[PDB]
Amino acid sequence: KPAFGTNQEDYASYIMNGIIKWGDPVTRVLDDGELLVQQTKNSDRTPLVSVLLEGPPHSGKTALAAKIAEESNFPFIKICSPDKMIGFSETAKCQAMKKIFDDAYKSQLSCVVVDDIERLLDYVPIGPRFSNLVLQALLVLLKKAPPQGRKLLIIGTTSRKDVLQEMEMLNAFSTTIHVPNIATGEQLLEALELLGNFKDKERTTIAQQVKGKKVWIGIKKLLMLIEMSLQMDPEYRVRKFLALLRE
Amino acid sequence: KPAFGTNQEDYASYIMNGIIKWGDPVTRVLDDGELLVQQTKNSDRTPLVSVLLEGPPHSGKTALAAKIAEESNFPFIKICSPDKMIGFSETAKCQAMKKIFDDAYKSQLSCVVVDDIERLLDYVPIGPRFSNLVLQALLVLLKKAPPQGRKLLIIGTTSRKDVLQEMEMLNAFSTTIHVPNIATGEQLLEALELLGNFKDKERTTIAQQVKGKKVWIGIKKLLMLIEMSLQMDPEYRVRKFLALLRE
Amino acid sequence: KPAFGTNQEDYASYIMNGIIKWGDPVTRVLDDGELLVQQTKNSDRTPLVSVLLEGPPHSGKTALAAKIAEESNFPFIKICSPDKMIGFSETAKCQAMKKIFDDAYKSQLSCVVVDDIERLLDYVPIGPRFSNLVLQALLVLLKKAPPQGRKLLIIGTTSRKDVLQEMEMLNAFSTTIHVPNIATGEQLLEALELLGNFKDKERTTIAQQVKGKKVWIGIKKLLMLIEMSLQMDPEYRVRKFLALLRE
Amino acid sequence: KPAFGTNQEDYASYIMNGIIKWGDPVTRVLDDGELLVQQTKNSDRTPLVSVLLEGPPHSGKTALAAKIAEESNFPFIKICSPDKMIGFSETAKCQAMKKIFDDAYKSQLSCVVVDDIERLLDYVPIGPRFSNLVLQALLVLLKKAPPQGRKLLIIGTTSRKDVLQEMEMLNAFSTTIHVPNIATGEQLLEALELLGNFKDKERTTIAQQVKGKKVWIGIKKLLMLIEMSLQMDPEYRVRKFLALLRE
Amino acid sequence: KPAFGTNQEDYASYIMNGIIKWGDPVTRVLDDGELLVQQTKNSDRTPLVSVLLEGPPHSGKTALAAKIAEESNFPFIKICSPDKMIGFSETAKCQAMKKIFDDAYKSQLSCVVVDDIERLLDYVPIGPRFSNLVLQALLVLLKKAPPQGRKLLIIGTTSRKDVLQEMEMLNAFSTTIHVPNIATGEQLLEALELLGNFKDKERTTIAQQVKGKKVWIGIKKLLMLIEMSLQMDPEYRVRKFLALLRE
Amino acid sequence: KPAFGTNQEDYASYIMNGIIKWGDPVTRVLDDGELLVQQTKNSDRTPLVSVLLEGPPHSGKTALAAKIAEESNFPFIKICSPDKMIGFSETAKCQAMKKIFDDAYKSQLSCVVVDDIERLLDYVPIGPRFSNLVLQALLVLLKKAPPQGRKLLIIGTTSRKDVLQEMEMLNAFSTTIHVPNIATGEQLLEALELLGNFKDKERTTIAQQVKGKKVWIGIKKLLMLIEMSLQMDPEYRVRKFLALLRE
Ligand SMILES: Nc1ncnc2c1ncn2[C@@H]1O[C@H](COP(=O)(O)OP(=O)(O)OP(=O)(O)O)[C@@H](O)[C@H]1O
Ligand SMILES: Nc1ncnc2c1ncn2[C@@H]1O[C@H](COP(=O)(O)OP(=O)(O)OP(=O)(O)O)[C@@H](O)[C@H]1O
Ligand SMILES: Nc1ncnc2c1ncn2[C@@H]1O[C@H](COP(=O)(O)OP(=O)(O)OP(=O)(O)O)[C@@H](O)[C@H]1O
Ligand SMILES: Nc1ncnc2c1ncn2[C@@H]1O[C@H](COP(=O)(O)OP(=O)(O)OP(=O)(O)O)[C@@H](O)[C@H]1O
Ligand SMILES: Nc1ncnc2c1ncn2[C@@H]1O[C@H](COP(=O)(O)OP(=O)(O)OP(=O)(O)O)[C@@H](O)[C@H]1O
Ligand SMILES: Nc1ncnc2c1ncn2[C@@H]1O[C@H](COP(=O)(O)OP(=O)(O)OP(=O)(O)O)[C@@H](O)[C@H]1O
Ligand SMILES: [Mg+2]
Ligand SMILES: [Mg+2]
Ligand SMILES: [Mg+2]
Ligand SMILES: [Mg+2]
Ligand SMILES: [Mg+2]
Ligand SMILES: [Mg+2]
Repeated sequence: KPAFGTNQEDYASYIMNGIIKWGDPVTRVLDDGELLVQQTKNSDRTPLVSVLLEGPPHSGKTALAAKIAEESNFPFIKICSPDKMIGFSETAKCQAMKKIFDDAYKSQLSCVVVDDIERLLDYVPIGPRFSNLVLQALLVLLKKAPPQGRKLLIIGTTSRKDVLQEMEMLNAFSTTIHVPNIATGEQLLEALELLGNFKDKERTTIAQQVKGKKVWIGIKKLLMLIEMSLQMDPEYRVRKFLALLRE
Repeated sequence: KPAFGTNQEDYASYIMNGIIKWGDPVTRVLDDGELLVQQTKNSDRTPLVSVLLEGPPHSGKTALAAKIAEESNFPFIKICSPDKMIGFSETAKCQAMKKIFDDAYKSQLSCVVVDDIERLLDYVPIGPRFSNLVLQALLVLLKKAPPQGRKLLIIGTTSRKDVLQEMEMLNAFSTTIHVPNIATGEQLLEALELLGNFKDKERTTIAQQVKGKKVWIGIKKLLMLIEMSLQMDPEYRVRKFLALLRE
Repeated sequence: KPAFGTNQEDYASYIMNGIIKWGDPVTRVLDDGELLVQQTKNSDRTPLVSVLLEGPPHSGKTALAAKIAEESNFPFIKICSPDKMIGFSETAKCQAMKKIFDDAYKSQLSCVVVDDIERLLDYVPIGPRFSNLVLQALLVLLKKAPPQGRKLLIIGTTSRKDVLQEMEMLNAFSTTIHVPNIATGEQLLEALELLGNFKDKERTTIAQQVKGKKVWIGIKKLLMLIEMSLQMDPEYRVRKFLALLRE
Repeated sequence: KPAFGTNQEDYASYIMNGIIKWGDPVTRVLDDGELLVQQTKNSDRTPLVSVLLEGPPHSGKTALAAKIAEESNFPFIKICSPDKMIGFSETAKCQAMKKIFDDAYKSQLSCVVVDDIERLLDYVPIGPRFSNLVLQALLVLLKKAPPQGRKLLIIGTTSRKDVLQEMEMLNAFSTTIHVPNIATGEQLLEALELLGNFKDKERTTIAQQVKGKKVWIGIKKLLMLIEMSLQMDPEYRVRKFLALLRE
Repeated sequence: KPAFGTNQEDYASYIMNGIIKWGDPVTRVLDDGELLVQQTKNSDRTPLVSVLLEGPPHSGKTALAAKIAEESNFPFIKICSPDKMIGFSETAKCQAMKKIFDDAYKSQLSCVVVDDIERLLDYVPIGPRFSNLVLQALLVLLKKAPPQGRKLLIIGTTSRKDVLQEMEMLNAFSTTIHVPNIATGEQLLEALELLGNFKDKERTTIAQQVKGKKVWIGIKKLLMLIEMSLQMDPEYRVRKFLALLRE
Repeated sequence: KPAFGTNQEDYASYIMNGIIKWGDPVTRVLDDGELLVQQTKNSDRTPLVSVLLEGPPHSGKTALAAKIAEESNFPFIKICSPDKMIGFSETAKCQAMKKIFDDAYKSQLSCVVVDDIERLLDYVPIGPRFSNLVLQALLVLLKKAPPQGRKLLIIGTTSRKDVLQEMEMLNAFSTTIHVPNIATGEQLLEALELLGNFKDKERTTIAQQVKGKKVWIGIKKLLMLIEMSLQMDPEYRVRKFLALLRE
């Protein structure tokens, strides 16, 4: 248990492979986040600010949300994660979630990350089915101002903005930030360079196949394809990589 | 615990940014509310009066309901809010809600605000799903006259009048008051002036873009767009504001 | 707790604004009710008699049912009302309802009013949803003869005859009595006169606008429109009344 | 608690207005019932026999089932009625129902009446909804032979043969007996005569209006219409009767 | 409680009217069953063998399954029947069912009959509705090999092969055996002869009406029609029989 | 209970009839599995690797998953199987499943097999119905990295890749490996040879009927058809085999 009104998060587990600048959108996400941190800390009109980072799966939403939170330097920073509520009933999740906000309210400046909203709400498109009790708790928490004078920045992440819109959750968030997949051959080459896994000859081959072209892959997904490619004999790593990227 | 048959609400949390007269509808809402307060206090025929303030999200329904209640000067004034029932089961909400009315009945003149009906009922359009037990309790409470001779003004708020109509709740309310978003450039300029955030040169620029035109934004939403605009460098505040207002 | 096999109801709360003879249907309802009371008390063939008073909302069903019951002069008269089962689970309602009939069976002559069937059954058209356990208990209670020799008149009220028909409840009731809204300008003028709220000049103005015409408003609703009209300056009371009546 | 393996039912409550021979179908129902009683008592091949008496509501199903049971003269005769399970959960009903059969199995010759199957199963056409646990218990009980050598006649009644067919319950019953409403003016006149409520002049008038014609009314329903007619002044009893019969 | 790893079933209750050879399919069912018993006892590759006996209702599935089991002469033979789980919750059924298999696993050679799968699963076509917990337990039990070296023959019965297929249960059974209704006049005459209920003159009459023709009736159903026919006066037994067989 | 951070599985029960090389796909499955084991043990970027083995029912998914796990030689190897959760409620399954991963996290190198996902999730296509609580727990567990520095290979198996895709589970798995049924006469002949059940003359006959042709049968299913064929008289084994294979 941390000091009263404080909390230091373990960003290592949420950003295990860093934050590489593979393209302009990465900088845009971080800059927009810092502006929201600025607004939260300095505003009396809007002491409660919430933002939803959303994009396709594996695009890097969680790590970016954790980075924005980390850069806020707020006394209280906590990440509400589903991997800490495995098997939890609706009530159990609401109590756990409510506890986090209760502790946040004790700090003058706090930031709470509500990560992977779809999992927190136990959503599944078949039906669909989901925990309405948890959804309702979240809709209220997103609009509950901390006690007078104290500020709170809520950062949510999701790969299903569409579902959250149907649930009326978008009306609860102050704004949203799109977290895109790598979309161009250039951005893809930049990522590979910053990650440094292939030799120039290999990157050249890849480049010939992707430069000036369009791709669609999340940074987290790219990490896996690379690692799978590296298990091949040196002479087949590139072939494997392009094949995986292809299908 | 307050004195028997009494209760003083903390209006500061429900009206954190005041009540500015950005347009005629604001005065209309307050005046209609005072007439209902008058009817409640003076009538023997209709000792129970209920009104639903409804309009688009962020239009200022809660603050206006809290203001009408505050201006009643009734001995007992209580706001039934969902942010005090987070994670609550249907039964728990009904008991909490029933307690409030029970205490209200102890006063000769009382006013109860049932705020954000959609959240109180755990409503979600997917399904849809909602707490019928809570809906039923509310339908009965809306028609239950306080013990003989005592008066009660019930003020509800909602951003989903359509849903409440389907639930037959409109037949329970005595009347309804529409709470509109700011709808004209003039009303928008008036709001900015009363809030005093931009310089004349800036308001002039904005005016050139909105005067004699139509807009659609809730006062609560406007506060957020302004505050977000203020984080920009002086030379780009207006550009940001119009862009946000645009999309 | 009342004397064994007895119960005196508090008709004041169910008939707070009397029973005015605004039109022939009021007399028809009371007369049909007295005939059913007569049949119940005098018949050996049909010792159990049930009747459903139904009509549009606010038409005066409850007060009329309470009046019919009151005029029976039976030793045991009890009104089963939803405002005494707020927040109740299905089981809780069935037990409460079953208790009332159990006590009624102890009297030689009893009358039980099952008021606002839709609320007792927790009905909502979305779904729809309702308490089947309560519906089933009611279907059985409506056909359960008191112990040999004893009589029971069951009077139900509802604003949703259509729903009850779908639920097969109409096959349970012995007969039904329609409780209509005020339907003609004449009946409307008669009501205003018997209630005595407007001056002759005013009633004359209203008459010019409604006499020889058709209207559709429940007596309970009319009381509210009048009371709202009375909050206006003398010179605008009539204008307000007709406007409210209009929309 | 009755003697081991025995049970005497109170037929008075299930046949409060006797069994009048208003038409051939009444005799047909009783005769078919006695044949099934005969088969049950004398057969080694089919020691378990079940029959469903079904027809429109109010046609006299329960009283006829109770009469067939009474005429069996079996040591154990028990009527499983829903008015003894008001408010019961599915489990509670199954236990109560299972208890009855358990006691029946203790007798060499037993007869169990499962009355008003729709109510026992908590059926409602909206949905529809019903207690599947109770349905399943009944489907199994209908096919469970008493312990070797002992006989059991199960008599069910229902006004919804169609619903029971959908539930596959008809495959469980050995056979079914139709219990029709009074269908001809002759049968109607015979009923009135056997009940002796109108004077010859009156029956003559009625006859002129119904003889050689077709009608459709259950004996239980007829009893109520007559009794309602008898509340009128002598000169209007017939008019009332035909009017009620008409609509 | 029987000896460890053993269990002797009471086949009398499951085969109360024997196993008559009314036609070739009866022999086919028994022969196929003995081959499966042979495979189970002798195979190391498939120590777990399951078979579903299925056909129309009343065709004799249970008695035939009980006969196949009886003829296996296995040390452990147990019939899992729904008439021993009346009113049972899903969990209760799974525990009871799991207990049986647990005991079977203790024997070197065991046979478990899972009778009337539709009832075990609380199936009803309206909805439909059924116990998924029980279905899941059965799907797993059908594929769980007894502890190494021990054998188990599972025999299921059902009148709804179609439903079980939709539930994916057919992929769980090793094979299926069809249990048909009596289908020809010849088979029908053979049954009557083996049961010996009618006189030659009578069988001759029946023969004239059914020989060289097609019929469709389950042996269990035939037993009931015969027994019902025998309640008639000698001169009308045949007439009754053909009438019943007709409709 | 095994040593801290360790666990040795009993592969005998999951691979009771070995792993025969009936065709190239068998080698492909094992080779792809070893590459994933290699990646898991050697990578710092992707310390958590998950793979779904999927294909038609009876194709050999479980045994192959168990073989891949066995060949990893990891200190901790555990198979999460539904036959150890029979009758389990959603919560019970989640706790049991969560326990396994918790123990796995204690090892530097672990492999967890989540076998037969459809059964673990209590899936049934009618509805459909399934345990969402279990699905949600699995979606989170599939993405939860073991504590820093430790590796985990998760291997799932399913016969319903389509259902898992709808449930969004495919986005959770790192990759998938298809486990096909035997598809050619050649592969079928190879299987029979490796299993050694028929004589050359017999295999020759079969070959004449299947060589250069296409078939579709899972290895587990083939084992059963063979064993059933072996119960026939020597002269009819082949006839039986082809007949079974045919339909
Ligand atoms: N610019 C970047 N933005 C985000 N993540 C990055 C970046 N550069 C490297 N990474 C690494 O990529 C991974 C991103 O995975 P993360 O779990 O954040 O994705 P996600 O979109 O939240 O996934 P999911 O859709 O599964 O929720 C982390 O290992 C992170 O350190
Ligand atoms: N004229 C006004 N009417 C209402 N609110 C006003 C007005 N002028 C300023 N405000 C401020 O705007 C905010 C209105 O937000 P409020 O929560 O009342 O809106 P709402 O419509 O109830 O929101 P929601 O749709 O989220 O329920 C408060 O901060 C309030 O003080
Ligand atoms: N003739 C009348 N019949 C009925 N009520 C009357 C009559 N004259 C005056 N009233 C008054 O009108 C009101 C009728 O309201 P009541 O609650 O009975 O209506 P309702 O139709 O039962 O309402 P709801 O639809 O809300 O259930 C009572 O205050 C009653 O005293
Ligand atoms: N021939 C008859 N058959 C049946 N009931 C008769 C007959 N003659 C008179 N009665 C009387 O009519 C009434 C029949 O009502 P009963 O409750 O048996 O009908 P039901 O069809 O079971 O009703 P429900 O549809 O409500 O279940 C009883 O009072 C019974 O004594
Ligand atoms: N050849 C036969 N096969 C099966 N049952 C026979 C045969 N000959 C006589 N019988 C008798 O017929 C009856 C068959 O009924 P059983 O309960 O087995 O049928 P079922 O198809 O299982 O019924 P249900 O569809 O109700 O489950 C038993 O009394 C049995 O002894
Ligand atoms: N090459 C092989 N691959 C897989 N199983 C094999 C192979 N050769 C022989 N077998 C044997 O075939 C059986 C395969 O059955 P298994 O339970 O693994 O199949 P499955 O596809 O998982 O079944 P289900 O669809 O029922 O889940 C085992 O007995 C296994 O030892
Ligand atoms: Mg994420
Ligand atoms: Mg509000
Ligand atoms: Mg009423
Ligand atoms: Mg009946
Ligand atoms: Mg059977
Ligand atoms: Mg498997």
